[PDB]
Amino acid sequence: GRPPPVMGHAKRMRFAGVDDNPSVTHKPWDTSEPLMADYGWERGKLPKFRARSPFHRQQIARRMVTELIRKDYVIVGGARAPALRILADHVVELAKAGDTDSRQQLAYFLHDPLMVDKAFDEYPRRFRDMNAKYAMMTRLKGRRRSDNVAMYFVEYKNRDMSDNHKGEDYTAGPERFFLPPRIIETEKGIQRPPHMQMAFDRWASKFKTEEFHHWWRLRHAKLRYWGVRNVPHPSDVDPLWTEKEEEEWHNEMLANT
Amino acid sequence: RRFKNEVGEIKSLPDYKVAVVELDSPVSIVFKQ
Amino acid sequence: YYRATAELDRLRGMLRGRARLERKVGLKRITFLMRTQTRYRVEQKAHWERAIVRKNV
Amino acid sequence: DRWALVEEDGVMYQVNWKMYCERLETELQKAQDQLPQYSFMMKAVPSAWKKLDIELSVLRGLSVREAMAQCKLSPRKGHMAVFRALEVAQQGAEGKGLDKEHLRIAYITCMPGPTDKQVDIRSRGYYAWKTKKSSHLLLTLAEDPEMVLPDRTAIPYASLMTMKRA
Amino acid sequence: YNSFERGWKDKTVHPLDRRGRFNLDEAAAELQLDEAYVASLYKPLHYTYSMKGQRYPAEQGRTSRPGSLAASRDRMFPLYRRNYKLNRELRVLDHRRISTD
Amino acid sequence: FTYTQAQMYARYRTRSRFYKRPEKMLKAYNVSPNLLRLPKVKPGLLKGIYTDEKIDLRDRERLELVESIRHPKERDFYQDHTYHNQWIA
Amino acid sequence: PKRKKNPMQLRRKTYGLHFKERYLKLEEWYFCPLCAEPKKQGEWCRREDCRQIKP
RNA sequence: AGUUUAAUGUUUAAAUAUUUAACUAGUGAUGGCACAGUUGUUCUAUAUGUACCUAUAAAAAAUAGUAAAAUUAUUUUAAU
RNA sequence: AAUCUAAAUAAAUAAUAAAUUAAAAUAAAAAUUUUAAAAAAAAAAAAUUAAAAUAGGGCAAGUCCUACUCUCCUUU
Ligand SMILES: [Mg+2]
Ligand SMILES: [Zn+2]
Repeated sequence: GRPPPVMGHAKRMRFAGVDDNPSVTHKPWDTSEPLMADYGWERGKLPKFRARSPFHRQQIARRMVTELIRKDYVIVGGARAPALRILADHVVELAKAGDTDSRQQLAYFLHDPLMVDKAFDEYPRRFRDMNAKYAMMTRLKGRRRSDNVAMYFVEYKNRDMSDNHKGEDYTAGPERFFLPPRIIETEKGIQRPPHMQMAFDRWASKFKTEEFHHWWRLRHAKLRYWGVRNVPHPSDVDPLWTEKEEEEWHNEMLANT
Repeated sequence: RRFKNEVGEIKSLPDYKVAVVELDSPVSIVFKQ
Repeated sequence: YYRATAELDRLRGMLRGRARLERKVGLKRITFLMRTQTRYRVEQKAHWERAIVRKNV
Repeated sequence: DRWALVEEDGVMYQVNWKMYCERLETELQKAQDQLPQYSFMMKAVPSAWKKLDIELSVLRGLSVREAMAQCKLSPRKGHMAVFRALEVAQQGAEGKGLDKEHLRIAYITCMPGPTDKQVDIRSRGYYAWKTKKSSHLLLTLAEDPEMVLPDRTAIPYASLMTMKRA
Repeated sequence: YNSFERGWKDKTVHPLDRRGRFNLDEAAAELQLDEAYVASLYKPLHYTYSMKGQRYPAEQGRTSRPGSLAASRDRMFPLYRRNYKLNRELRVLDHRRISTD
Repeated sequence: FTYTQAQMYARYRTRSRFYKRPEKMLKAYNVSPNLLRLPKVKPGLLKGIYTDEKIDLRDRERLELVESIRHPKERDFYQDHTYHNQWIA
Repeated sequence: PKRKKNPMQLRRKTYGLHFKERYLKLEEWYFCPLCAEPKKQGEWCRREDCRQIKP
């Protein structure tokens, strides 16, 4: 009647209209805000995928955004995908604006500085003409073997207008995880921005040692102490990277020779 | 050294005493294949 | 006390589910359902059955 | 010499036994392989019978081209165990001469099998033995002669009621 | 996890600490600190000095199996062999330093 | 169950059997009673359980196939040791 | 549970549309023209062709 | 920041743990070895002396018909 | 507001005479009612079944343990 039929506060449900009514409480019912920690099943909130704490959920929002920017595809699982694609349309809403307010409002959010150095360069060039829906949420078919969580393949939109991921292939992951991704043979004649591909091998440099080949050997002992089925013994885990795989790459840096 | 023979009794060999001697001028053995 | 098992042991074949599988519940059922027939039959079936014949004629 | 009695003319004959059971084991074998069937048992399928078996009764009576499909999709374990057979069994069935295409699943039954006993340690000094269960999987690929393998290349029924009329 | 199926793999090994590739002995030469010692700083102190420590059992290496030879804890983990010169030189008191008579 | 609006007789070898599994008939003095009458033909052919391949996942061959099946969540422990000291005879 | 259940009690379990719809339902599928593998609709591979134009 | 309370836990992560209140100043005391069962020890509560002090361990056939639980073989042939 | 899904996987516990009856109403007869009879007609909650453990009684035979003018040894 004169007061609202259901007074100040009551949680309707998932899948419920706004039913605007005179009230003191504040409801957004709109989420145009970029890089926002408003996780929930309401309208003005992006889907809150499950996590231990709204902090630790924010920590999952960091390493899943800084890994979509780093490599333009992340095979994310479940309610993180609808929660990530809205964070890929925000990063571009952060990378397009450009002002040094935004470049920090992403610097506060990314675990690594080289990313906020990338996101502001390729994306204004890439998405100069696209104005929304920058992330494509294509669902992979085989539900995870570890639980029936679904697996969507959120990838940024057009890469043929990119500068870092020009003609890369993502039909399969890199062989050893420190190896750069396979390239479409029709555009094999592509070179990269140096600051991207000289800082990568700076990172990929630690797995080409033997101290990591010991941490690799070792880890396979942990996963057996914690018994994880199908883990080869650390006695037959011959290294990822090796001297035979050294000779190609030092001679694949013929540019600096 | 210890082990289980195919039968099953733990047949532990006698114990010994590694003694890493340290000669002055190094020694070696050749094996032609 | 002798439960005539070998006289009922092969006749659980026409009881229903749980009685057929297990024996100490299979007998207990039939050695009751049998024990009530031959009590229904001696003292109660006639003065019912001979009333259908009277209701007919 | 042990004799096993067989009747030939209404009277029974004290025929030798070693030659009589070698006539069975060749006949029963020849009376079984000349059939359009292929029975194949996978054992120690690591799953209990309650679970594994109820996920079979969906497959009992399906073409193997369908059974190998309905298996690869469902994330269950029962459907991945049988699909391990339907690629090995038909891999052996095609040797027996059995068709690769027209082959059916006649009987796909679960067989209760070895059950380990694991110690479990409940709270407050009580123990209750968890028994890691394992089953056996009996599978009889039979051959249906006139089975028409239905064409599966149209999106299930997006071919209609989603596409406009005409 | 760019896996699409998590496991003992495709768990991105270091989603931080991007400043990889440290040449310890090379850097240890600049500091003049006994190259064998410096590398020991960067592994759990169980592994180098004579300290009480907890080892995983696979790490211990198995007896000669029918499938695999006797894989000793050393020949699979060389840089984890304790260096008892470096222990004694640093951690234990030598007869010399207290010899009074 | 199953039933496609069709009275297929039921769930075949499944729902009822899993209720009271039959006790195993033990041998007296290791004797099999009717051994001296039944033929010697291999039992694969006697009652009818005649199988072309009895693939056995309890084998060192198929250890890869077993580990292909079990769920990643099905953690198995004591891979590289055993709680009971194996060196006690 | 103050009583054990005969099969006719365990069997009523298998009649509601909860058992049936959870276990005993076949999935509708078809052959992915690109991968030739069985597939459900709305799901695709991790592969350029399967990912640009949804098979 | 490990201890007079309270919540949780209630075959529990625990045959006493999580969180928490209270308390906290020991030159006089978690602690060298020493006392042992008709008995040690006790700032004494019939408390404890190896996870119910009715000590454990060991050896008996104690008693239990004096309302405990049981006591194994159908087709019968004299009653209360 | 927060954290604590379903499903997929692994698979234990108390309890268990049975159930196709269980409901519901009414009388009962020793009892609280439960029966008998008549007459009807998936998930949460704890009203009933034993939702409880175990405390609370008092009686019987048995043993225990403590106490003092009246019973009695081994007694220092
Ligand atoms: Mg009569
Ligand atoms: Zn595909």
